[PDB]
This record gives sequence, C-alpha cells and structure tokens, in this order.
Amino acid sequence: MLNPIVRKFQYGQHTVTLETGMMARQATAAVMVSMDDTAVFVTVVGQKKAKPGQDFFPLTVNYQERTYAAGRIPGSFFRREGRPSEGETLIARLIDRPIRPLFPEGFVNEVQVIATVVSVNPQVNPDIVAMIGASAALSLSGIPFNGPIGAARVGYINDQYVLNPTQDELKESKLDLVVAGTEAAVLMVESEAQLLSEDQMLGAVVFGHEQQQVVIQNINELVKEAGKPRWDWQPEPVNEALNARVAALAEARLSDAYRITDKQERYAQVDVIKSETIATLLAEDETLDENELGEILHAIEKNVVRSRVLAGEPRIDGREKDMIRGLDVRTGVLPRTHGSALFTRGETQALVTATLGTARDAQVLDELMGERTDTFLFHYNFPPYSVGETGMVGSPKRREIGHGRLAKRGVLAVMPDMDKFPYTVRVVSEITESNGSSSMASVCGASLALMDAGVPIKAAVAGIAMGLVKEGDNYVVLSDILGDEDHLGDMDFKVAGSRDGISALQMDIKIEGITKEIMQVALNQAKGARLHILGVMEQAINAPRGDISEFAPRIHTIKINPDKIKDVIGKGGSVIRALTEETGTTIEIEDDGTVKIAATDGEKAKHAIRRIEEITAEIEVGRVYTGKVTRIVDFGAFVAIGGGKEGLVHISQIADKRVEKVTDYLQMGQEVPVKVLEVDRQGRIRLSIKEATEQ
Amino acid sequence: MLNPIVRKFQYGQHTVTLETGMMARQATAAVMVSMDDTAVFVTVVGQKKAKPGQDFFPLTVNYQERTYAAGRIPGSFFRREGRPSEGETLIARLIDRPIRPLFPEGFVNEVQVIATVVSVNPQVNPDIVAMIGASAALSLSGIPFNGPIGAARVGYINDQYVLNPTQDELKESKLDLVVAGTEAAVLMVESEAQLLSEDQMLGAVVFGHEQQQVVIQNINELVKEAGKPRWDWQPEPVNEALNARVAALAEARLSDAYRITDKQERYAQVDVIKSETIATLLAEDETLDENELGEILHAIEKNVVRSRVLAGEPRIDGREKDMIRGLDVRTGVLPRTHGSALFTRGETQALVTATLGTARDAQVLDELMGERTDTFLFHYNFPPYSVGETGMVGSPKRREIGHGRLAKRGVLAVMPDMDKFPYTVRVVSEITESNGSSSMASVCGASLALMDAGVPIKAAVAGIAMGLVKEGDNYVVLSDILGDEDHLGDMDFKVAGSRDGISALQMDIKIEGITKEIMQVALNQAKGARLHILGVMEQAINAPRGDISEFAPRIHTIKINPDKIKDVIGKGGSVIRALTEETGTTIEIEDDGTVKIAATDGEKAKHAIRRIEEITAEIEVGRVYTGKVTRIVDFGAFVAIGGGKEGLVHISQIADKRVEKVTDYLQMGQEVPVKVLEVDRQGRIRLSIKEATEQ
Amino acid sequence: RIHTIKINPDKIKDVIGKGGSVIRALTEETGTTIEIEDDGTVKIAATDGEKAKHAIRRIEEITAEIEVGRVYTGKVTRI
RNA sequence: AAAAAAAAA
Repeated sequence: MLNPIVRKFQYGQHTVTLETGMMARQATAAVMVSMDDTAVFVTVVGQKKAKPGQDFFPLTVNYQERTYAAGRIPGSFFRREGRPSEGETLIARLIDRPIRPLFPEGFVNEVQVIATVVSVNPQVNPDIVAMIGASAALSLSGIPFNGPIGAARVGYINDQYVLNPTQDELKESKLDLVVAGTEAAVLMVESEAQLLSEDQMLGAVVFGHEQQQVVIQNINELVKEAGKPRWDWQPEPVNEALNARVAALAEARLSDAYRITDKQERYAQVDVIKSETIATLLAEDETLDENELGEILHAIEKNVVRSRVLAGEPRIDGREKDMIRGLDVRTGVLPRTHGSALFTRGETQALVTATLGTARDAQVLDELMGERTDTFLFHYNFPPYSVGETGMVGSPKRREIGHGRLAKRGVLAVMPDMDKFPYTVRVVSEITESNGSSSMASVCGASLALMDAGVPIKAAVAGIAMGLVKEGDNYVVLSDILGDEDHLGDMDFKVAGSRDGISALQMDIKIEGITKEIMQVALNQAKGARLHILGVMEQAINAPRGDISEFAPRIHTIKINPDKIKDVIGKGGSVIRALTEETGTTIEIEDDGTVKIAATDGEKAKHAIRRIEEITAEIEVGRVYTGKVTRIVDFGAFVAIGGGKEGLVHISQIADKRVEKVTDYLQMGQEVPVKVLEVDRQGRIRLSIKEATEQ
Repeated sequence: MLNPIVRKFQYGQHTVTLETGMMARQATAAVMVSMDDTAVFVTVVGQKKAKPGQDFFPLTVNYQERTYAAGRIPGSFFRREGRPSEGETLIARLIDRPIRPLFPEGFVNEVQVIATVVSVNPQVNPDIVAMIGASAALSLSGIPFNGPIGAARVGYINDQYVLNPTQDELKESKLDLVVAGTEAAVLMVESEAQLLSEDQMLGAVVFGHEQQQVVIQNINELVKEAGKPRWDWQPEPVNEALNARVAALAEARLSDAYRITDKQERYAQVDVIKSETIATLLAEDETLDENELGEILHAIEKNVVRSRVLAGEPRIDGREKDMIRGLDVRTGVLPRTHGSALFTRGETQALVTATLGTARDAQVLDELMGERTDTFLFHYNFPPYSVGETGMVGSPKRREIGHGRLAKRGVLAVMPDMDKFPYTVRVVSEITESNGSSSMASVCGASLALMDAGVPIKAAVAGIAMGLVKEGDNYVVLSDILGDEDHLGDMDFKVAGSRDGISALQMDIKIEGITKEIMQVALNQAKGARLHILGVMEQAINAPRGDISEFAPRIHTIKINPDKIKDVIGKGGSVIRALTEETGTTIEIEDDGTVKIAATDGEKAKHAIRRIEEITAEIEVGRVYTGKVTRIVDFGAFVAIGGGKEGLVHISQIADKRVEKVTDYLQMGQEVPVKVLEVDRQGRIRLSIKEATEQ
Repeated sequence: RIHTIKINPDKIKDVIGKGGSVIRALTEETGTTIEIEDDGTVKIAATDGEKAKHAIRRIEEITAEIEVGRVYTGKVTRI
C-alpha cells in the first residue's frame, strides 16, 4: 500500500498541493507539486560519500518539459523529446541560481535535481511551480540546506501589483518579475519591465517576497510532518593553527602588495609569494594537501581586498566606487553587415551586429504553453579566446543561453511594434574581451547596432552591472565591478534600461539580509552611472539612421489573383523555386493573393516583378501573346505559351492549303504576334498566326 | 591476385553464401554473408593485450544500415547517414545478446563486431543475415568462443510454422520470434505474437532451433576450412589460499546473516562480517588485494544465496518462489494528460501516460525494407533517480530503446484496428523506481493508461518477469525476480500477455542444457502469475472508458459524393485551404469520399461540418434557397452564394414589356427561390423564379 | 528512369477519366507517377525497372490506341 | 488527378 502525504494551501488564486511519499521512493526525496492543474514532479538524489578530493560544489539542475503535458505528440522528426530547448535551459538556470548560495560552505557531495513537467495548463506557467517543487524537495530530503525558498511572480496591471498573473493577464502587464527568497531576505530577481521607475520595481520585489512568505511557511509545515532526518554532516573544522601561521607572514606583505596601483606587478609579486608559501608548506610537511593551502590563499586575498574596499581605499582597478571604467564606442566597424557596433568599456568589449530579414525567418517556437513566433532573436556568443585561455568551442553553454535572454529582456522594452517595422531583427554579439559585466556591454552594443542598422527604436538603452560589499552594518556599493571584485563582492545586481525607466533587472544577492533601503541606494547609484554611460553612447550616434542599409532587403508588394498563387506554386513549389533561383530574391506567398517581393537591390526586385508579371498577366482580348514554339514536327508545331495552359495549332487549323512542312511555314526564331479570340476551358486554346501574317 | 573462400548452403527457400578472405584482411576476421541478394558485411577486431586492471567485458556490437543498399540517397539534410536510428540500435542489441554469455569467464580483451548492410532485397530482412555473419566472424577469428550460433525467424501461418518468412508472408503470420541458439541450447528468444497460447510459442522455439542447426553445421565446416589458430588464452587460476581464508573464516557467518529474514539487519550483519574478514586478512598480510578480496566475498555471498534458494529456503525478499510482490494501481493520476496510470509493484513502479493525437503526427520512418508509417509510439524513460543514483540525463541509452520496443511488442497485440479508431496513440512510461522487471511494469501501466484514455483495446494485458535457478538436475523457477536475484539467477524470461494468450516472450538463458519441459513448466508458472496480476488490475479499471477525454482532439469522419469533390473543392485547393485556415482544422479527401475532420474542440468540428454541408448542399426538395442580390446589372443579377453557383436571370422572364429600371419590379436582396431544372455537363445552372414563387 | 512513349493526342481523354480518377487509380496501383501532355506524349517516371514494366503494361491494356485483333474481355453482370 | 515554401538542420 502507498501513503501519499498530501498538503494543500491557497496561493494567490490557485491552490498549490504538495504531495509526497507516493512516487520515486528510491530517490532521496520527491514531491509532485501541482498548482491549478499544472504539475511539476521534482526529485532530488544526493550521494552520501563525498568524492575524495573535490574542490567545487557539483550541483546540477536538469529541467525537462515533457510534451505529453499539453497533450500533443512532439513535433521533431524522431517524434521524441530530445536535447533541452532554450526555454528549458533558461528555466533550469532560474531554478539553480536561488538554491546554490544556500548549501552550507564546504559541502561537496554531488546533488542533482531533476524537475520534469508532467502536466501543464496554458493559463499557469510551470516554472514557478518547478521552483516551489525544488525548494520543497530539497527541504524534505535532509541534505544540509539553509532554508525552504518560496517563489513568486509579480505583474504590474493598472498600477496595482498582481501575484502569479496568468498568461492572458501577463500580456496586459507592464512588468514580469520573478522574486525568489528565503524567509529572511530576497535571494534573486529576474525581471523584464517596460521602462518603469526604480521605485516601482523595488515595490514589486518587496511585494512578491512578502507574499511568498506563505509558500515558505507551508513547505516548512510539510517538512515538519513527513520529512526525513537531517544528515549528520559537519564542516571541516577550521585549522586555526595553519591559517594563523600563514597569515602571520602573509598579511602585511600581501596588504602592501595589493596596495600598489599597478596591476601586473602585484600579479607577479603575489604569485611569487604564493610559490614561496606553498614551497614552504610542502617542505615543512608533505602531507598538507595542496587544495587546503589554495583555500587559505583565496581566503587571504578575499579578506585583504574586502578589508580595503570597506575602509574606502581605492579598488584594485584604482577607481572610486562610483567611477565607471572609460568607454570607447565605435559604429560601422563591419563593412557588409546590415548594422554593427563595437562597445568597448575598460576591458570588457563586445562586437554587436544586427541583421534584418523577412517574416519567413522569424523563429517558430513550439513550447508547452502554446505555439509562438519570435521576431527578435538575440544570441550571445562567449568564445574562449576572450578570457585568454584555450577551450573547445561548441554548442552554447548554459550561461550563454542565460545572458542571451538577459540582454534580450534589456532591449525588448524599446523595440518597435511589427506594424511599424515589418522585419525580424536578429542581433548577435560576440564577446571579444571579457573582464566582468559582459552581458550589459552586450546590451549597450545592441542598442548601438540597432540604432545604426536603421531600426526605429524608441530610445537608446544601456546596462551597468553593480556590486555590494557589506559587513555587519558597514556597507559600500560598487559600480562596474570587475570579475575579481565580483567573486569577493557579496552581491551582483545588473540593471539595464533607458534614461527614463528600467528595462531589466537581475539581482543575485548571496549573503544574510539586504534591507530595502540598501537596494534603493544601489538602484539610484546605478541610475546615475547608466545615465553617464548613455550620455557617452549618445555622443557617437544620437538618432537612428534615416533608412536601412543598402544591403538590407527592402519590401515590395504586388497583388495577384487567388488562383494565381496556386499557379505560381506549381508542383511542390517548382515554379517559385525556379523563380527564386533565376532572380536571386525571396518571395512570400499568401492565400489572399498578396505578394512579398524582398530583394537587396532594386534591379533584382523589378526583375522579379517582370518575370512573375508575365505569367500572372492573363491573356487579354485584342492583346497578342508572345509565344515561341519549342518543338516543330512534320504533322504540326504547337506554340508553347506557359501558364499551365497551352493552346495547340493542329495541322488542320492552320490553312485550307496543304501545309507541307512547318519549317518553311514557321522558321527558327519566328516571333510573330498571335491573335487569340477567347480563353476556353476544354484545354485547346485557339491560336492563329494567319491574321497576323496577312499584313 | 588474392582469392576468396566461398561456401554456400541451402537454408529454407533462401540460399546463403558465406564468403571470407577477400576483404578486410587487416581486421581480425571478416565475413561477407549474403542471403538471397541481401548481403551483410560483418567484421570483428579483437585486441590481444588486456587493458591493465580491466574488470568488465567491453564487447561493443555496432550495426550500420547504409542507405545506399536499397539504392537511395539519404533523406537527411546533410545527405549522409546519421547517428544510429532506433531500428539499428534494436538490431545491435539483437546481435549482442546471444554472443555475450558465450565468451568464457574472465575474458576481458576488448572486442568489436561492426556489421554493415551493403545491399538489401526488400523481402529478406537483414537482421538474421547479420546475426549469422557475426557468428561466423567470431567463430572464424579464433577469439575464444564456445560455438558458432545460428539464427532463425520462425513464422506462424495457417497453424503451421514456416522458416524465415518474407515480409509479404510476415504480414499474415501471427508470431515472429528470433530463436538464436547454439547447437546445445536456445541462447535467446525474442517474440511478438497475436495472443498465441504458450504451447504454440514453445513449439515455435524448438522448431526454429532444430532448423538453424544447419547454419551451425556449415559455419563449423567453413571454420575448419579457412579459420585462424585459436588464441592462447588461459583463465586466471583461482588462489586457493585466499578462497580458504575467506570461506573457512566468514562464509558460515554470512550464511547465518542471510538466514535473517529482515533486509536491514541482514544488511548490517553482512557489512560487519565483510569488514571483519577484510580487517583480519589485511592484518595477516597488507599486500593482499582488496579488490580481489571483495570479488571473492561477492562470489561467496552469491554462492550462499544460490544454495539458499536451491534448498527451498525463503528468498532474500522473504517471498516464496511462486508469490508475486505486492501491488497497487492508480489511474488518472495526472490532471490534464489524456490518460495516465501509476502501476506500482513491490518497489518497481512506472508512471504511464497515453496521449492521443491526430493522424498528422504519426511517425514516418524510412527503413531499408521500405518507407513505413507508424501510428503507435511507445517510449520508455529510465531516469537516473529511479535506481537511486545521480547521473547524466541525456539521449536515451541502448537498454531503453530496447525495452521500449519490448513493451510495444507486448501491447501491439491488443490495440485496435485503424478503421475502428483513427488516432495516433503515443505512450510514454517513466520509471520512477526500478528494482527488476521494469519493462513489464511498463507494459502493465501502458495497458492501464490506454484503458483510461478511452481507446478500445481488445483486452487488458500484463507482464511478469520469471527467473530460473538450476543446478545439476535440481532446478527452481522464481517469479517476479528482484534485481539482485537476476545476476545470481541463471536465466530470465519476460512473458507479457493477456489472459487468453502470450504476446511477448523475450528470454535470455545463460546456462547450457535446459530441456523444453523446463521451459514449459516455467511458462505455466508465468501464466499463473500473470493471471494473478491481471486479476488485481481488473479492480481499478474494468473496461475502456466510453468517451476519450475532453482535452483530446476529436476526429470525425463523414462520407461525401466522390464525384462532387471536384465541383465543391475545385482545382488548386482554394476552398479547402480557406476552410482549414478559417476553422483551424485539418481536412483531407479520398477518391471514395472519405474525409476526416480533426480539431481540438467539438464545437469547431461542428462548425467545420456545417461548412462542408453548406458547400456540399444537395438539391433538397422543399428547402428555401436564399440569395442576396445587392446590385443589378443589365446582363443579370450577380448574387454571391458560394460554390460558383451563379445563374443568368434573363430579361424576358422578368416582364413582358421592356424594363426601364430593374429595381421597380425586382427588389434588392429579396429572397428569390431557385429550383434547378437540370445539371448539365458544362456546369450550366439556371434559376427559375416564376415557377418557384408558387411552387 | 524516365520512360517516354508517344500516344495519339486525341485519345488521352478516353483514358484520363472525369476528374482524373483513372490516372490516379493507375498510379496508386503501379506505385509510379505518369505524366501526360496535351500532345498525347505519355511520360512514365518510375523508381524501378519492374514498376516501369508493370505501369507500361497496364498502359498498354487500356491507354494504348485501339488495335485490330486485340481481344476484349466482355462479361455480363445480370441476365 | 483539388494545391504557400524542409529540426534528421
């Protein structure tokens, strides 16, 4: 017999129902969390024996949208769900980022969270349910986990926040925000606004968290009811003796080594002190593990840099907290792309290039909720020759498919509606040099490129990453944090919007609790920095160009009869294939008879128009048709005319005189007007050269 | 001028042509076997030096169907043969399963059998030829190998077995089983039958074996002719000292531990026993191999459990050999899937979900034999958390692609014929905890889910996995064998049929010398256990639900006049495309008048059928024909009523005198009755107002 | 391969049928694609020589111009 | 012989 421990509550309008104990009894824990007929079956399995000699914590969070949820057989040719799509990868990252800061420091047991989506309802998005499920499953398992973590989505409708808006409500809403936080404080935010002021976004975050408190309480109750006993796990007791021994020698020398302004001399000096210290550490005692010493060194570096930045001393870069790294924007770097730009800030650099296309190229996304065509593709490539180290290129890693979406959220607030711009922009942005905040450089460069290729966007957008270092009650906010600063910093929060309003937020706090006022101060400082960046960006190019680049495919529209569209299709499309191959353009066919002529140069466009027009032109009374007989035989020569309908001039219809041979009657290259009297349906159109040859 | 060695023999109606020595000389041994113009080129490469510290036999059997065999350029966009399809993986497992228990124990040199298909007569299926080829190759190579193995594919027609039928016959046979065994015993059997009684199945097995004795004899002849000298490979002699100091010190204690009925106490006891034995033996000598120590320990405990079950003592579970594990059955566990079930037996369970789709989703796979459309998809998912360990979710491994086909072979016997039920059932079963006999749990859950979603299958169907332990003349046969028992047990059955007859008989014996009487007894016990499981299943769901779920797309078929399809539809598909884009349903037509209406809503299907009846409106006596005339011209009154139905209203039928303005006597938009006088060949339709106003 | 035969242009309508029932029935029977032009030139495209022979024979039975000395199978259906 | 335009581219 099976004993399903169910526990259901009320969240917003729907009724979440946690249900554990019935399935996957062999995994460490598994709950089937269902909200309003949308069910996600999260399961955790974490090994007990720590891998001998591990350095980084290997938590992986697969997320699978099984397409038998909506009730459809998949569309792929193998007719089976395969490699995870971009949406599923993004939602896996969204599940991953809240929990990882919660696993206690020094934990290195493999842990895997495989949250599938068994059944979906088009009104309720699954991802929020999957997040609740991952939190509940982890809390049940007894793996060392600091807290249950609620998840909420907030929408802005008619100036009142709504919790967990349904998709139909979401279309109306200005802001779509996901706030996931523990009982103590916000843990992550991943938003996409529509140029709201910073106060509205902060209100949204605080509202979402204050509300999801309920999910937290109820998951806690479930854990108390039907959970497993907590693991007996203790962190590695800190070897105070070795740490203090290494510190007594390294503290002052490394403090002064980091005090000096020049970066690379400090690099060399700290590396040589590192080699000296590790050589002594080995020579005095071989048994001491190298990774322990490396952890010690990381601790010393983090401690000294944090102590410095807290006191107000200049950062490792040499800038003040407010100062942004110097920028240099360039446009038209690439010769033949529809529009390109190169946004170099400090060391982070991005070569963004925007290319227009016609409606045939818009991505057609088949996801669980419903079918959807996307007409703004943003791709973000992070090649390994950026950081400075070799590495195999390949399919885009998870972080690239996350930052693509982030930059796309950043830019989507300002793109023009399709009726005003009948194109499908695709923006790529390779990162040639990365030193921190690559995605926001990509947002800036995308604004630049779009402004250059001629898209009539509303106003330039710009993104500036930020940081936070807080100890006790002493806190100081940072701007344009380098990567080295980010590792030491306690929070990284990325705001990207126009001067008027915020287009995209993506906080990721990691330590203790951040009071609302702290977030407010950080957001305001970010507004200032972003205004400065936008000024500099405006210095280069301030208004989008007059028209698209000459290479860009212009749009020409012709009207033809509804039967004519089938005529131009032909067998499987042979006529349109031949037309595109002979003309070199791109033709779109609609059932109402509209024709879309898309070609770069106007000459190819008019070429296509004429070539199609001859076949579209119906043979008209009085107007003679241009026909060339392709084959002549002794018993008659038929003048092939085209259009699927050929009129044959039988040997008995030419003249009453005995036609002896067509060669002396019709010669090779005899282009003569033919008098057509009518258009018949019997398949035997009457042609007559006799009346045209009389004069 | 190298010379091949050719030996050809009769094998049923087909003739087989073994041939070696001409190609692939540098491979260890290669044999091109051709049967009746189907040729499969099998080659085997065997390394000579065992990899150091190798523990498991790394034999890997590949199999590639080169689509230039049938004489066709590949379909795929790259015009090149892609990764192995599901069929090729299936036949790879087919070739693999018989020849793995045949290599001697302790052989660990890598071996690879690559079987290519170079020319395929669309009648003779290749798999049998490839199996004969792999047997001939291995037995030719001189890699240590017990015996050449023959393959047959017995069919069942007119209650008479037939050897190795062709596709044309196979469309009429009830049972197709690939009994491939050496001369001594039937090594492997894989079956698919339409509810044949067990006795017929076992008769087919024994007949196939008696027949393929021929291939055995002649492969032996060819090996004696043109073989290679056998490798000099000797098994590692067992170390009597280690065996004695483990046995005489611990084996009695392990026997007493396995006497304990409880699982967990016994676990703890065997743990402390093995730890104590290891500790004392290393205290005696440290250089003693811990790996070999544990290996001998595992051998000891295997011997203990085998002796226990042989004596007739209760098994590790505590069940008697006959009784099945516990059961629990739930149906409709997911909210929005078309049908679902959760078949949980003992500690092996499966979440099956059947999802109906319209006829456009049927997987169309291109095989060498000929393009075949598949309208029943079974998919088997074995995620890692099921067995309790973390792993790498990804593309389905080989064992899944095998068990999916097994379960589909088990269910296909009972699914309805396409005329009675026109859909595209796709069944997905995800194992959530597996401890032996997972695939048969999947078959049970699939029968349940199908019965839930509302398909009218002919009868419920269930599966049980038998196990056999045999020593000398003493043999005991188990039921619902656990995962742990299976390795220790010798042979494995998987019977899966309705109460009336068997449907799948996959079996995989290892020991040599099982009389057919033993298999008869085993199948009898399996019939008993399967009747029991079906009795339990009968409680939850009795008969298939009358109506499919409201979420299901509903397909409605109407018959129409096949001649009138050209009159109402017309050329070019204009009106059909218009109707499919206005109603959003899919419409097709047959030469007889068969037309299917498929739409995810009932009311939409009603709208579509209304439109079809309006366009296909006959001439109903007494029904009012409404025409809306908005403008009048001198030639007539143009009225748009669809279907090209337009008649020219003559001026002489309006009034006797010349009408100066038509609107004085005929009103605009006024309903005029129109009775058809006759339907001419040229589509001439005339309207009659005068005779229709009064009648 | 592509098989080309020249048939009298006027007799195509005897065998084409109303709405093309005969031609499509024959193609689905022989598994090939037949092509006919207003000049009566019959184009048989096939994926095999054997299907080519099958289709071409079936064309000879009906589609071929009426030949003297060709026997016609006449069966009464009702007395 | 009824019909835009390719994971198986």
